[PDB]
Amino acid sequence: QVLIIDGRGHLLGRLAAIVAKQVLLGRKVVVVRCEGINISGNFYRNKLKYLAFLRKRMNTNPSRGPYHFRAPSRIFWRTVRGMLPHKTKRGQAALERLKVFDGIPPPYDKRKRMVVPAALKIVRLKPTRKFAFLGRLAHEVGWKYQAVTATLEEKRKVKAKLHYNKKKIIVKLRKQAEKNVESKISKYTDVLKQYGILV
Amino acid sequence: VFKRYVQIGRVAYLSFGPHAGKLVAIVDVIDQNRALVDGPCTGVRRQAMPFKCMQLTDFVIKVPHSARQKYVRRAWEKANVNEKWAESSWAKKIDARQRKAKMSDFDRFKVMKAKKMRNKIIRHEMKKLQKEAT
Amino acid sequence: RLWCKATFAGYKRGLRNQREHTALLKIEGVYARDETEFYFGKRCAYVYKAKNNTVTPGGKPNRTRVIWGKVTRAHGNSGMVRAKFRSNLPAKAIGHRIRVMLYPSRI
Amino acid sequence: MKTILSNQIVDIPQNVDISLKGRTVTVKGPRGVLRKNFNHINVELCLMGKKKRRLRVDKWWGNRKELATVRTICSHVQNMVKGVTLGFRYKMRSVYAHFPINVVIQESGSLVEIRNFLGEKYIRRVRMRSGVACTVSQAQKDELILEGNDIELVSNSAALIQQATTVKNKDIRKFLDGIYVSEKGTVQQL
Amino acid sequence: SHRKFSAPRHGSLGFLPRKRCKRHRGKVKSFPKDDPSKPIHLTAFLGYKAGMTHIVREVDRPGSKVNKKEVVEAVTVVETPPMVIVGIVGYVQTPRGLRSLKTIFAEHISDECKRRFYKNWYKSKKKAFTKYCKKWQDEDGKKQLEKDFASMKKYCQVIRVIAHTQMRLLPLRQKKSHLMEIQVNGGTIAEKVDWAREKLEQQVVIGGVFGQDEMIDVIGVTKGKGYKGVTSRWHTKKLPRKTHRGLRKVACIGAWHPARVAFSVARAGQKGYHHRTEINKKIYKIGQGYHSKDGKLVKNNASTDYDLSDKSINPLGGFVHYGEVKNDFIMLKGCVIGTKKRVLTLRKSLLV
Amino acid sequence: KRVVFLKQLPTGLLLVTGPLAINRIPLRRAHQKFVIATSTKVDISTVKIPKHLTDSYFKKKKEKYSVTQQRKADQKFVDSQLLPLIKKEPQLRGYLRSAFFLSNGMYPHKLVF
RNA sequence: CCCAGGGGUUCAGGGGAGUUACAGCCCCCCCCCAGGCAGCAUCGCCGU
RNA sequence: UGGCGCUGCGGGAUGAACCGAACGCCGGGUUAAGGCGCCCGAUGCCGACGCUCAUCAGACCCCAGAAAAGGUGUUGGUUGAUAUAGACAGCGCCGAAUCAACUAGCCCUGAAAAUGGAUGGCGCUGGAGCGUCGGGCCCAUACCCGGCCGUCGCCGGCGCUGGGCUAGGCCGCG
RNA sequence: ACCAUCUGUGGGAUUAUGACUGAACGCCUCUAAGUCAGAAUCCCCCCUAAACGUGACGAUAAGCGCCGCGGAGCCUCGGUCGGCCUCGGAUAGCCGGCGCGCCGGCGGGCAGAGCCGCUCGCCUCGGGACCGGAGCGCGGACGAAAGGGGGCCGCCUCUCUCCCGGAGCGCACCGCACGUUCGUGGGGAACCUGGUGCUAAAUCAUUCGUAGACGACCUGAUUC
Ligand SMILES: [Mg+2]
Ligand SMILES: [Mg+2]
Ligand SMILES: [Mg+2]
Ligand SMILES: [Mg+2]
Ligand SMILES: [Mg+2]
Ligand SMILES: [Mg+2]
Ligand SMILES: [Mg+2]
Ligand SMILES: [Mg+2]
Ligand SMILES: [Mg+2]
Ligand SMILES: [Mg+2]
Ligand SMILES: [Mg+2]
Ligand SMILES: [Mg+2]
Ligand SMILES: [Mg+2]
Repeated sequence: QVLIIDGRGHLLGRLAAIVAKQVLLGRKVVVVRCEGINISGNFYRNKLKYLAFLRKRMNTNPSRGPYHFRAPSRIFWRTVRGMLPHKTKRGQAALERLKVFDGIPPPYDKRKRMVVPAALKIVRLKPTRKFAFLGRLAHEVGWKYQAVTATLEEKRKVKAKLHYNKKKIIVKLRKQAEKNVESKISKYTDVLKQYGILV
Repeated sequence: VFKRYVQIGRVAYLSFGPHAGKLVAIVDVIDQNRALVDGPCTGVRRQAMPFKCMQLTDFVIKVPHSARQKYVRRAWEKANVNEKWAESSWAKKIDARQRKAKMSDFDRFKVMKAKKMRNKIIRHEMKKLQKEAT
Repeated sequence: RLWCKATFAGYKRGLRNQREHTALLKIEGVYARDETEFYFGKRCAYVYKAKNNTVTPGGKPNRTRVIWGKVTRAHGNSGMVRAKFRSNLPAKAIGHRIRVMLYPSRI
Repeated sequence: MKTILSNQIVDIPQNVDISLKGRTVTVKGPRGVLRKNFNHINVELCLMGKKKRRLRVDKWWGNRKELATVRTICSHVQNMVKGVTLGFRYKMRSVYAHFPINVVIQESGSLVEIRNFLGEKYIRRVRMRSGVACTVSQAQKDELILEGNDIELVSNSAALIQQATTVKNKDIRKFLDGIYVSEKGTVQQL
Repeated sequence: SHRKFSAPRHGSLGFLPRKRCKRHRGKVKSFPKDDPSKPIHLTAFLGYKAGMTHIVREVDRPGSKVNKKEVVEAVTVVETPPMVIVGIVGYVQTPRGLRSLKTIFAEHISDECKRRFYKNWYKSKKKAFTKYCKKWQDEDGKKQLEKDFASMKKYCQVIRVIAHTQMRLLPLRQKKSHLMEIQVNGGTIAEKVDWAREKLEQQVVIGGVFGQDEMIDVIGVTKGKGYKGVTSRWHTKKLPRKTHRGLRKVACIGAWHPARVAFSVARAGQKGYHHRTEINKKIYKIGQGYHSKDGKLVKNNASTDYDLSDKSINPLGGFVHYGEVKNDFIMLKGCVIGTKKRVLTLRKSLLV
Repeated sequence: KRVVFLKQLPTGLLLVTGPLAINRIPLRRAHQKFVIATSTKVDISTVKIPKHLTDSYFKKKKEKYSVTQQRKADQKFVDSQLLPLIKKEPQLRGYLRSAFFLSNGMYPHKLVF
C-alpha cells in the first residue's frame, strides 16, 4: 500500500517528477536516504544553485520569505512540491501522502525498498558527466546532521548484513532440502516445470 | 573484462523489433549503430539492423566477409547454432517464460495445488535439518 | 475480488477547460494503449459510503452508494482509458478507487 | 568521430607482482606496495601472459577527450612500478641572498620546520604526506631529500615546502629566496 | 537618492526580536564540547548577582604602561551557594538533534526544589514525586531503575545533571529554587553516569566547577526597562528642537519602494529584559561563606594577603537592594547582566 | 464460481450446471455477457439433456421459493452423466469446487483463461 | 541443386600459404531467358 | 490589405492587435495552431541520427538584453605544404605521417545596477538542450454526424373533413 | 553618560591565484580524468527568536484511571478489497558456494519479468506425511534514529494441517448492481457488568517589583 523508494543513486528531478505523479493518483510514497540522491552537473554548479536560492528572501521581512530548508529530505520535499499544485486541496492531499526521510529510519529500516530505473544516474546520465550528491550539498549549506546520520546508517548496514548472512543460510538450507526431498516432490516439480513456473 | 564482442559471425538474439525472439548472424558492421545481420536458418533475411535491439550470444560462426546466404547457412549448420541454442539456459528460460504466459485458469489451479504441497514438504525438511543440527 | 483496480486520474480536460461528463481512469496493470482494448465496454463503479442509508439490490439497506459507468475508449499511449458515468464523478473521487468489472465479457 | 579501439601496453618487470581488482591497480615491489583506483576513467584493464606480464589499457568508442585518459592510465601505473622498485627522490634547494634558511626535520621526516626565511620570526611548519620522508641532504649545504613510493605524494610534499617559502609584497624577480625543486630522480639509480 | 554621508546602522540585527525573554532563568544554549580525555567535571553553575564593588591589584603584563602598577577594577559579587543534584538525564543524538531519552530523579527531593514544580505551592498538597520516590525502595522499581541506568550507558551520548539552588541560604524573598541541567563533559558515558549516580542528592560547590583565574561566560536576562522609544531603544539621532509632532523618533522609516516597513528599520518597543550571554569574565576571587571553624563563625572572605583586615565581602549596611552574602561567592571582573539578586547561570567558556 | 456449459436456450441464455454435487450450482440459466469462458473443455457429447429444459422451465414462477421434486430429478439425471466424465480429468473435481478471484498482480488483460 | 557442361578476368575489410589454394568477393561470355517457387512476400504505390 | 476598436473561443505562462479559428443550446467523432518529465489533457515509443559541459549553459513567431572582436574547448569542411632518397616533435638517433592557412556548427571570452526572482514554475545534462526527421497521442464556441430552439428562404403544402383548418392556423423542406 | 566601567569568538567547502601528477600532441602543459594550498566573500558554529514542530518526566480531583476482544447497543467519519519480515552496492562487471584461490550462475529462474498466501462448508479412504499442526493460552531471548513481532526458540492444554483418489449430507432463492476485506476499524454521550488502582491542580483575589502602558512576568501566602 506504501511505495517505499530508496533515494540512493537517483536524480533529483527525475525522481521527483515520478513521485509527484504517484501521490496525485492516491498512492502513499516514502522516499528514504534523500542524502544519497544525485544531481547532474558538477558539484560547484548545484552548490551555486542553492547559494543563489539562499539569496531569495523578502527584503522587508525574511521570516516571511522563502524558507530555505537544509535537510536533504526537505530539499527533495520542496522539489516534489514544486511539481504539485500545493495551493489547492488536491495538491495538499498529495503532499500528505509523501514522507521523506534522511537515511532509513526504523519505521522503514526493515523493509524492501523500490528503485526507479527511470531516475537512476546509471540510466539517465553519461558515465563521463559530472554529478553531485545531495548529502554533501546539504552539508555545505547548513545541514548539521550529516555526521550523526552517517554513523546511524553505518550501524544500520551492520544489522542489515547480519540479517542477510542469516538469510543466505536459510537459502542454503532451502536448496539443500530440495535435494534431500527431491524424491517426494518429483511429481510436484514436474508440474511447475511443465507450466514454465520453474526451469 | 568483455567476453562477447560484435564481429563477423557473432550470433545475436533480437530482443525487440519485427523479428523479436529470433537469432541472427552479424555478417557485416555497417556503422557504429547498425549491422548487416542475416538469419538463414531462423527466418530473418539479410538486412540492416541496429545494435540496440541485439543481444550478443556465445556463438560465433565462421562466415567470410560479405558472403551470400548459401555460405552463411553452412556455418550456421556446421556450428549447430539451433541445437546449441535450444539446449542453452537462455532459450530454456525463454521457453519457460512463454509457457507461464499461456497458462489457463485450470493450469494455475494445478500449479497452485502443486506449489502448495511442494513448499510445505520442503519447509518441513528445513525444520527437520534445523532440529537435527541442534 | 472480481473487479480490476483503477484510479480516477481526473476529467477529460485540456489546460484551461474541463469536461466533467467524461472521466480518465488509470487501470493498475494497463500501461500501454495496446492493452486497453480488453477493457473497452467494461462496467465501471465508484463505490463509496455516505451518511444516510440507501436501498441495496439483493440485500439490506446500508450506507454504500455507487455511480455506475463504462470504459468507452482509450486515452493516450500510457494505458489510460475514458469512462462515462450516469452522473459525473465528484471531484473528491480524484485519486480514489474505481472498480472495473469483468462484464460485459467478450472472452 | 569515435575511435573503435584505442589501446596501449605497459611492460611490467619480473620483480613487480601486479593484481587487478576491477580498475583498482595494486603493485607490489621491493620498496613496498601501492594501490590506485581508476574507476573514474571508465576503461578496460587486462593482464596478459603469466611470465613477462603486461598491462593492456583498452578504450572502446571514445572521443578525443576519452582517448586522452588512455595514456594517463599507463603513465600512472609506470610511476607505480618505478615507485615500488626504484622509488622517487625529489631534491630541494634552499636559495637565499642574505638570511640563510634554517630547515630542521622533525617527527622522523614527517615535518619540516622552516626558520629564518627572509629574516622572518614566524616559523613555517610543513607536514609531509603519508609515506613521504624528508631529510637534510648530506654532501650539500642547503639541499633536502624527499623520498617515497608515490610520485603524487612526494611531488605534492615538495610543492608544500616550495609554496611555503613565498615572498609577499616584493619583486619576486629580485627576491629569489625559497626552497625550490632542483632534481626529480629515484632512490635507486640504475 | 543615496545618502551622501555614510553612517553605520543604529544596532545589531543579531539580537532580534527585542522582546521580553520568555524565561527568567538564563539558558545555556551551548555547552563546551565534550572531551573524554579530561577528568569528569560539570560545565555550568547557577549564581545570584549580589552587587558590585572595586578591588586593588597589581597588574603583571610585561610591556604595558600599567605593568607592576596598582589598579582599581570594578568587580561583581555573585553569591553562589552549593547546588543539590537531584536528577540525571541522558541524551541520544538523532538526525533531528539531541533527544531526552531517560530521566532518573533522586530518591529524596527537598521542598524548596519541589516548589519549582508548582505555581501555587501554599494551597497545594505536596504530592510531587511522592509516587516516584517509592521506586527507589520497591523491588519492581529498583529493577526498572537499573534498566534505566543501563539505558543511559548504552544508548545515550550526552549525560546531563539536574541541579537546583538552595534559596534557604539566600536573603531573598523567593523560596522556589531554580532547576537546571548541567552537562557532564568528563569521559565515557559509562563513567559519566556512574559519576552522576554517586552525586545524586549531594551538594556541589562552585569551587569544584570553576577555578581561580578562569574566563567564564555569564548567561541571564538583562534589566527590564519597559516600553522605550527609538531614541533610547536603538540610540538614534534626536531630531531638531523645531520638529513638529515629536522629535525623539526616526524621521524616515523606509523609502517608497519597498512599500513595507523593513525589519531592519529601528522601531519603538520593549527595551531590556533580554536574554544575553557575555563571555570572557575572569574570576578574581572564589570566596568562602560563613563557617564555624573552631567555635567562632569566621567572616574573612574579603581579606587579602596584604590587607589582613577581618572583614566580610558585605560592605557597610550590606549590598544595597540585595542583602548579606553569607555563602560562597564568585568575583568576576567588570559588570554582568541582570539586576540585583538576579539568577545567573555561570558557564565555562566554549573557547580555548 | 466455475460452472459447466451445456446448451444455449432459444432466448440466447446459456443452460449452466455446476454440477450441484460439486459446487452447489444446479441447472440454471446464465447470460453469456456476464460469463468468462475458459479454455478447458469436457466432452459432454454423450450427455443427453431432456427436451423440457426450456426458458419457461427456468422462468421465475413469481411466497418463499422452494426447489420442487422435478428440479431435483432433472438435476440428478444430468449430474449422473457429468460426474463419470469429470473424474476422467484429474484435479477437475476440486477446480469446479474452487472460486475465481483476482489477486495482487493478476491482470485480466494479460491472463489467459 | 556453387544448376550442370566449356572457361576468361579481377581486385581486397587478403581466407589458405600474395589472387583461391584448407573461405569467399566482383566483373564478363557461349549452352533448354538450366529448370524448379515464390511476386512489392528487406524495400513502394493503388483499387469498380 | 488584414486586424483591433464592435469579439468571445484554442494556443503564445501572462497580454485590445500575434498563430489557429470567429460564437444559438447539447451528444459522439475528428482536427487546426500549439503541444505531450511533473504542475497540466497527451510519447510510461526499448523513436532515429548527430551536436553540445557552460565557476553568468541552453531551451523556439510577435516577444520582452546583445555586438565588434577572440579560443591549441569540441566537431565539420575547404585550399595548400613536407614525408620510408626517411619529415613533425624530442635528445645522428627515433620510425609514421605531419604541418600551415581559411571556413562553419555548439560552447566560451567579450557581458556592469540598484527590494529577492523568473526557459511560466519545479527541474532537466544516455536530454525535459540545439538541428534534422518518423510513428503515436492531446483539445477549440473550428470541421463532420445527430437532437432541440429561433431566424431566414421555399413561384412551399392544406378551404377535398382517429386527428384536423385559433387559415393572424396547421404542416413540410433547406 | 566612550562623560564612568566591562565583554565582543571557532570551523568547513572553496573564489581569485599559485601549484602537483599527467595526457591530448613521442616533447611540453595547473586540466582533459584525477589531486594540493587557498581569502575582509560564501556556509556554519558562537549568538537572538522558537513553528497548526516536538522529547523526557512529575502530579493527575462520590468522581476518575488501567484490566474481562468490556458483554450487548445508539449516533458519526474516512479509506480500503491478499502479503513480501529488509545486505551493501557494482555498472569498462556482478552474484552464489567452498578453504588470496577454486568451482558454479549471468539478457539477471538462488530471477520484483519475481517470491509467498490462496478447494464453498460439514463428515468419511489411508493412498501419500512424522506437514504435529492449532492458542482471546503461560514464560524466555532480540528493540532507542521515530525502541520488536501477524515473528521466534521454550513449556503447556486439544485432535489438528496439507496433496492426490472414493462415499455422504447443505434453502439449489428459479441469468442480474452496492458481493468478497482491513473490521471485534477510527471518533462521539451515555449504558448497564467485575477485577484492580488514587483522592490532584490551574486560575481569581491578595502579595512581591528582579516586571509592566493594560494583560503578561518574577515572588510569598498557617502551626517543624
Ligand atoms: Mg613596494
Ligand atoms: Mg530566600
Ligand atoms: Mg513647526
Ligand atoms: Mg470607441
Ligand atoms: Mg466587424
Ligand atoms: Mg511569452
Ligand atoms: Mg465536441
Ligand atoms: Mg504545455
Ligand atoms: Mg582579446
Ligand atoms: Mg554566452
Ligand atoms: Mg448538422
Ligand atoms: Mg585551478
Ligand atoms: Mg584543498
